[PDB]
Amino acid sequence: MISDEQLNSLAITFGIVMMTLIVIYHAVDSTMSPKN
Repeated sequence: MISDEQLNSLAITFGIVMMTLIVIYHAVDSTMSPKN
């Protein structure tokens, strides 16, 4: 993250991959949340 760029197409790409590691980091670091 340097200048004006369209590279905010990472904050989707990366960010479904960060949303799976955060919600995973909540099962490891914090208390276990199961869905099913």
